[PDB]
Amino acid sequence: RIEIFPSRMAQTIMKARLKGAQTGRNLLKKKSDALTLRFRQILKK
Amino acid sequence: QVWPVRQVRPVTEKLPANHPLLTGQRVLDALFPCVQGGTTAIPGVISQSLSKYSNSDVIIYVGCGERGNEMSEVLRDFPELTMEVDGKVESIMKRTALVANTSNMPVAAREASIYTGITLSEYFRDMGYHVSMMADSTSRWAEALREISGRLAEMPADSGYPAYLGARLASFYERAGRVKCLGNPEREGSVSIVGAVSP
Amino acid sequence: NYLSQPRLTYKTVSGVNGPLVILDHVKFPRYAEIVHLTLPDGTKRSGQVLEVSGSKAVVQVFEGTSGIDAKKTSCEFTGDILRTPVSEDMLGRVFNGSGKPIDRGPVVLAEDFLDIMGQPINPQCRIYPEEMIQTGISAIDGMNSIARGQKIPIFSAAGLPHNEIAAQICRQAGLVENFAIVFAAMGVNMETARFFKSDFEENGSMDNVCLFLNLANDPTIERIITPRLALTTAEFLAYQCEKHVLVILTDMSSYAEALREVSAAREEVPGRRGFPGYMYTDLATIYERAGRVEGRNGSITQIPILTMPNDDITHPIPDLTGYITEGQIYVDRQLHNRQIYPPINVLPSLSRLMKSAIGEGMTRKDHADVSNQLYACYAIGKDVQAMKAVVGEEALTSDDLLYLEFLQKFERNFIAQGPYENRTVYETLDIGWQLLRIFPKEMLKRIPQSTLSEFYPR
Amino acid sequence: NYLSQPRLTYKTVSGVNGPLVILDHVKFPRYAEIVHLTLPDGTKRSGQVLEVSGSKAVVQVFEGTSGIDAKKTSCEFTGDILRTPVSEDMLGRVFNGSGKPIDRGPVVLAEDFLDIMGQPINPQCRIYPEEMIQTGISAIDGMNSIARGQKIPIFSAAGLPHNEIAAQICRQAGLVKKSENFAIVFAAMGVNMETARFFKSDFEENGSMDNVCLFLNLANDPTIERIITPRLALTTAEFLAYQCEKHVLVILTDMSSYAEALREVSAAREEVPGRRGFPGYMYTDLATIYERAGRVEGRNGSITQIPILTMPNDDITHPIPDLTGYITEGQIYVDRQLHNRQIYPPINVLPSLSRLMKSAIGEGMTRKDHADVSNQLYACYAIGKDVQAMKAVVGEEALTSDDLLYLEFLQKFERNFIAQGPYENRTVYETLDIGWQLLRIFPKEMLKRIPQSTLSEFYPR
Amino acid sequence: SLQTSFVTLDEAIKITNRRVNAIEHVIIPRIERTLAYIITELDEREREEFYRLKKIQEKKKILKEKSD
Repeated sequence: RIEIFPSRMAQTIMKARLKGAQTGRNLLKKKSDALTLRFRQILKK
Repeated sequence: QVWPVRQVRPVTEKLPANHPLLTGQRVLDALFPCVQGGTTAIPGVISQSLSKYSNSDVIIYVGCGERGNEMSEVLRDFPELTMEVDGKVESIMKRTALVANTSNMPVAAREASIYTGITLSEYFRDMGYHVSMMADSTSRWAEALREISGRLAEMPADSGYPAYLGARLASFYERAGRVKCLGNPEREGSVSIVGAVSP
Repeated sequence: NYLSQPRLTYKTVSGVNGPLVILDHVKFPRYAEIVHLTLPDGTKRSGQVLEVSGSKAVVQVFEGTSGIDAKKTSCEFTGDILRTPVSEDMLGRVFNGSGKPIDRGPVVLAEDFLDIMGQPINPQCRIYPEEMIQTGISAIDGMNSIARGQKIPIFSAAGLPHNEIAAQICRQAGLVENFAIVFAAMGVNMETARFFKSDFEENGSMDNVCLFLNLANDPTIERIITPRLALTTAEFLAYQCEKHVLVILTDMSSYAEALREVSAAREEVPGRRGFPGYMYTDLATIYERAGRVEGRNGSITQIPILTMPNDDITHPIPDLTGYITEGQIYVDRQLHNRQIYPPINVLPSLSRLMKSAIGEGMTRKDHADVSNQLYACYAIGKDVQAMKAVVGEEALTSDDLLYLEFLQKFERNFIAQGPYENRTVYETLDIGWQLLRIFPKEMLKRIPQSTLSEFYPR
Repeated sequence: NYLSQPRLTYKTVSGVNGPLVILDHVKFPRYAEIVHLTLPDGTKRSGQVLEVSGSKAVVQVFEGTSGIDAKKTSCEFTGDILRTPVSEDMLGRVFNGSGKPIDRGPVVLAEDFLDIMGQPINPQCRIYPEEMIQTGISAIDGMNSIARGQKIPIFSAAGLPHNEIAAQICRQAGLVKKSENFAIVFAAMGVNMETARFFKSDFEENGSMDNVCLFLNLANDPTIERIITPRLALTTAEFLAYQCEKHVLVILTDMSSYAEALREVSAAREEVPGRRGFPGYMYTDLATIYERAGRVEGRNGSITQIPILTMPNDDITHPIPDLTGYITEGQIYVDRQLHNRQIYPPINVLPSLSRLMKSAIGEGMTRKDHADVSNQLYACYAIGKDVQAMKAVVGEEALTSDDLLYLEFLQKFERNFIAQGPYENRTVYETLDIGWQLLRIFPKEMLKRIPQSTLSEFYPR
Repeated sequence: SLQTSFVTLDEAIKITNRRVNAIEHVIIPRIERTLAYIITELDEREREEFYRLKKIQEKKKILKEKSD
């Protein structure tokens, strides 16, 4: 599934949209890990 | 006097540029300042602030391939654009020369309007004045080089431009700078160049 | 003045390939010289010299090389360049691409013979367009308004109603004075031709419509002289018989495809995507034949429709028409799939002469600020609608439910108007304030308080 | 090997098209011959012969083709290819891109005449690089240290200070004190008038011009002289190194403006442009000026290169930094992230790498804790950048006492170690001593990359 | 106080572990195969320019073989 037309500036737009989602996991993996860390010690309490 | 446009005006000594060119806009004067004798590139009527002030003595404006009804507004408001000097309301056409070139005009004359407006700017440089050149849309100048090189059957660089495009822009931007002028009365002039590219 | 020497007729055709006919042993051939081809079957075609080199002349026939011989085909040389018979009786007629009559009337009786390349106007004696043309469409008049003498294209695609909004602003000329329309149609279908030819007589407006229509079955080399015949009569009815002409050059992407076929037949060095390197200059000679001059009270306004391929505004035809013309009108497909007429994405649309054609004496006072705010509210709302599908519907802000409620009201009340609504510009701003009143104050940042206090409490 | 035949002068110009001048009736023309044009109004120009064919020889004029007639101009064929007057007294002189002096001095007395194309070094005669070149920058000397013969670029962008840290590592480059025959050949290609004036007035106003051989080439200079500029600079650097036996550093700044001149003359010879407009032989042409490096077996000299280039649009897949990373041996990133943060020099050490830094540092070379304090400062930098992303989505309170120590390391690493200032010459010992003042804010047993055999000597202070 | 924070935590974990897996599996594999389509389509615009320039350099050689 593709989106737009190849124009050599769509390559650097989509490399930035890839850069937004590559750091969208690593910012939300630790948020889901901070929630899981409290979830595993509340269950101990 | 008669001077060829593609030949650089001689001079005694090139000097380092150490005085700022106050555009008046707050982001362009504080964060990313220009100096008189320095070259600038924007992706750009606007820029009235370069005319009314910025402590430059003469202004030379080159419209390289500018539009039809936008060229006719530059030469419409410039006679009735006034400024202050010592409390006198003085018009800015006393110190402004325009090189008007629409894209209806031939493509061979579009590449010669840049070399004309820098030779008049190097002429008033030699009097001790501080020239500020605004070359409007040099992407249309680089479009005139693509068309002429295609008509002579030349090999292009990437995106169809001729391979000497980097050496044509360098032969115009490196004509700007604060200098010690030729001649006996020991004066000093400067040329500032603000050229526009694809927005 | 006039030339009295007899015309040299050459039976020396030495090559035919595609649109081109190459002659030889020609005695002092001109450049851009019109050549009359005489086929051995008896039919007559016209031509135009593209290149001379010594005694060799390369002509381009307008009707095609289908059947052109090399032994029996004679080519007489008209000793001048292509000049058009023009008059004031052409208003109300139908011509083809070469200027011959189609409506079964007679040929034109000339008042003057005008060169199709036009004479160049001195840029010092060119006055600035400031009288605003009311088009009736809120997406034009409220956001991207058009002055009198402004070149402004309509960027469209294949399957979008660009012909519908071409005829809508052709019968709703406004100016708040009987615009004499000159119409050039290149590469249109018969369905597109009968749409325009019936619209001008249903309104009774074909007293002053000059149609230059070149259909798809017509040869492609007539498309190269079709806008130059349409403009050389438009600048006759604007600078001599001082009317206010409106020139509609529909399908300008079928002009550049005719320009490529000739440029690929001469095997010239191609520019981007096969188009010639001189396509920036060849387009600019038929776009900047517009505007208004200072000695005469006539004007000429160009609205060229062009269909960009594959919804690409970086294609070489709509990329070069943005550098010559004065702001585009973008017809969007994704608004057409939601059944909104006219489907006009105002976010890439632009009018570079709207800053001086609106104001206090031209329109009423709040025009420069409600158009300044409806753009910025639409752009943020188009950005918060992209994150609405990704991360959540109600998420992270409750005032983003005001932006999405603006996007429903903007597309359905402001720009959607139907094919016969003639909204005046004062009726346009009153709808524009009703979409800004669902926003509170202190969020309308681009409107100063000297105009925000008069029109927000209404 | 002298030649004594008199030179011929042809007035037989038979065609001018662009920067090329086509001659005719030439008697046995050489390929890369240097000719001397004489204009009808007396002005002199030079030029290389570009292509010969029988009696026709096509020269291309250096300074341009304007004014060249076909009847009154005269071209004089000097019967040999372009040579270089080399000496050891070209140490402290400023030359332009074609070899003429700029700093109001005389011509060089030419103790040898060498070819600019050179010859490739024998792979059996080259030897592995061992010791270190001190650049004075802690982000380069401490964590990405360069060997004596290593080829290591500086990947920068347009607007980032790659000209300001090129002039820094030229003023303060030395070997290591270790308590000696050092020279620098600086080649500038395609610089401005303001950058060329900055390079001339920074080396002569700092005492460094006893060992600097400076080659300017402005952007208003001929674009054919940008090609012979790194060939002049590496011919003399092969005369100082392993012919006069001194360790030479070659700084080839703007290697993206060299290959824009290589693309320009490739279209003058009517060649079809290859990948992204650049010619197809650009991997061979770039490697003919990078592989003039390294040490040799029987001579004490050495030559190491820092070819500084600007990748466009911060792209590594561009052919200029991709065909450079294939032949050079590790990169140094100047990045826009630290430059807007006002950190000088803006060198991020997380993607930077020196492939031969395991050879350069050591006990006999600098001192024996360099291998561990570089690995520990790099490991604590990746964690301190990782937990700085935790400070915004979790909170300053909920993070532990360990992650609050990495955040205080981060604000001191990028301000005391990397942030240096343009006139602070730190030695390799002053770099490691700052490297321990940032590791001492952690307790040990967090310093897991440092062995206890070296943790006991340098930690307590 | 630990029961009402427990059952509201795994309500906010399933809305986060789905949003992480919506990026790793739907959004990023749509972008990284969009970027794979730009490079294969920009290689074909270079060969079409390569074929048009080599066609002209074959035609310019033939015209220079006539004028000898």
